[PDB]
Amino acid sequence: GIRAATSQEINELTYYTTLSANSYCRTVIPGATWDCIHCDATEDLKIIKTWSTLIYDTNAMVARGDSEKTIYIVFRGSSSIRNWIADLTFVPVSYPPVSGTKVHKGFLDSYGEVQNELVATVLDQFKQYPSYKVAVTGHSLGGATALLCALDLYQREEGLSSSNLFLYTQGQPRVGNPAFANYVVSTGIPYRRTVNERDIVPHLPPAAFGFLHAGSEYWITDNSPETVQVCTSDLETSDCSNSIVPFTSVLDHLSYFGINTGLCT
Amino acid sequence: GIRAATSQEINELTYYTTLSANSYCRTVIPGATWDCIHCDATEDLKIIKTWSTLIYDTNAMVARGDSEKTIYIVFRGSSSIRNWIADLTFVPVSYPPVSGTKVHKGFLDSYGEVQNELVATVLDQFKQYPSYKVAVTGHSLGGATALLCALDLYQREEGLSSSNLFLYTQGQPRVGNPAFANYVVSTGIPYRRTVNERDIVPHLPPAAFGFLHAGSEYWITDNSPETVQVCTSDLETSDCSNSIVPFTSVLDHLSYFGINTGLCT
Repeated sequence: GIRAATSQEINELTYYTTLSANSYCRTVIPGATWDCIHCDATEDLKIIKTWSTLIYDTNAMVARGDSEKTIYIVFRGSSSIRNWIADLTFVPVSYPPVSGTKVHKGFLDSYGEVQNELVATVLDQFKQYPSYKVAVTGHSLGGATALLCALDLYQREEGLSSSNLFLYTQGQPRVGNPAFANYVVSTGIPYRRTVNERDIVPHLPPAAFGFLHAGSEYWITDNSPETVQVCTSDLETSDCSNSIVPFTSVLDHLSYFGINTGLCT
Repeated sequence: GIRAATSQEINELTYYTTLSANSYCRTVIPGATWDCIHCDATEDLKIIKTWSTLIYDTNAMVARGDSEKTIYIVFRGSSSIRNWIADLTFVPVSYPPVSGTKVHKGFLDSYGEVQNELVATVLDQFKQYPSYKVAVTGHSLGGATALLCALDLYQREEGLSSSNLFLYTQGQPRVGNPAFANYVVSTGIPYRRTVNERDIVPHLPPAAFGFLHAGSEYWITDNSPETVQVCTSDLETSDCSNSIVPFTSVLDHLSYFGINTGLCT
């Protein structure tokens, strides 16, 4: 382209895723460780470181491983618130590194814170280681951161790259622118892315514113078994895632594969 | 345109857522018762128835318440696978018723288965118652368915428507284409758617393829416290868621415010 893956890758992827887852956881972161658941796986590785941162927171870681080787880184893513616121822131721114580228711112710131430390650680580780590778991874935111871281690482340069580194892532867312893416691619690194398935874251942121893415892727688718696817390419695419848418867831997210891523568981 | 828411528405837315957551748861568905956681718241218422368916498954438831018166328805968403596948488926276718337208386818287927128975138952228741118223618511896927348923228732114629128725738813895725857415626116128824923151688923588926858516837315953114834113326118746118894317886541999704948604826791 596418492719597927393978297984491985797935595983790787897963691882890464786881780581892423783981881271877231715391333990690881932171714591770281490983522980847881897964861781183981891772553981091983180581860681190282871781971171967281413060412101943103961121977381892451790284670781490483080785075984593986590787390183790783991671881251985571877211948881817281712161882261868421851152895421837321874216615105873117630128880235820175490159130139152109851118891225967214927161893432870146976251890464830155962481880155540196881481890177450183890584580187350281790587350185140480270197080888290783690285890877880164883671996741979201973680993835874104891781991627850124890777780138840173790559850148830185250191070494690383591609290869190693890687890345992964897962878921894632885217871151830135394219360119850145491218650158891343370139760087390469690897890456992967893853895413888861548905996920848512890746887618875121847216692219348219611117944114874218880158890476690769892966895616896954478924778981078982697982498946894844891847595519491849890187860047972114459519295929794967874217395618478915718318538807877417857240848961797926967281886781891845298974594992858861874021938381841891 | 844117524115823122117031517180018441837231518461118512828451318631528805728771228812858705628751548904887823188972126890318631288925178982238914218421138981758871938341438921318580628712428881018261018554438831018646528831448814678941087978194939696708678807678932748813328715328731118523018274016291318140118222118635318621528821648805748831996824868881398963188936638803897833448905867712896936877418493619667318155509638606147927118317012519042208367408748506896617698955848712438607778833528612257718448841538607117738538822428506128847428612127617128856318413127748128885117548017065018462128714418412438706748821967631996702648931827411777618528731737416467718418412437418258926427215256608147927128876018475228823726017017034018463318512638706618511948551996350858612877318468914367818544118035319358816436218137618648814135319128717017226118421528605518411728611867514948551880132979410893824718503865215887915894517637219481119075609787717767318428607318713218213618511857314837531933151938681714391828671815141838512628414834117317113118805348808778808860118512112618221778418723116952131891418880133885215798934987681856221698942838851718503716181618661967781897816698962338951």
